[PDB]
Amino acid sequence: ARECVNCGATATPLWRRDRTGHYLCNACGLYHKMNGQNRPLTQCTNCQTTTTTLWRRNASGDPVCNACGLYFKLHQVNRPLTMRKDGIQTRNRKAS
DNA sequence: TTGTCTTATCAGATGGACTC
DNA sequence: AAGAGTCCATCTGATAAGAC
Ligand SMILES: [Zn+2]
Ligand SMILES: [Zn+2]
Ligand SMILES: [Zn+2]
Ligand SMILES: [Zn+2]
Ligand SMILES: [Zn+2]
Ligand SMILES: [Zn+2]
Repeated sequence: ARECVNCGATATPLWRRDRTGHYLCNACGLYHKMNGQNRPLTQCTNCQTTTTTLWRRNASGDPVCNACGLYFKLHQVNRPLTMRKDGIQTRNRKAS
């Protein structure tokens, strides 16, 4: 399971990375990027989903999932119901 | 195999809750 | 009581995986 190399936290609203590529929680990531030293120690309007790694907002200011949000940004039309994928997907993102 | 397309997952911006 | 400095969830934007 993904662990922050600084504090050891396994839960966080947004995983970030250091220069070498290793993982930091949101709090450790912002601190080290800001300061340059280690840190001391709801559903979608469109598709009605309740599971997403990143919530976004539509023009009116309502919450939409990552997929629905990024889709409208690229189509100027809401994400159709017939595109909704089952379960969760993950990707091996490389560093650099 | 090639390119297109969707959208995970990274990074930066913002703003409210906090401390000095 | 008013301001600047600090913290960090939550937002927007960039990059790019990986299925089609
Ligand atoms: Zn951490
Ligand atoms: Zn490292
Ligand atoms: Zn959605
Ligand atoms: Zn399309
Ligand atoms: Zn600010
Ligand atoms: Zn690829």
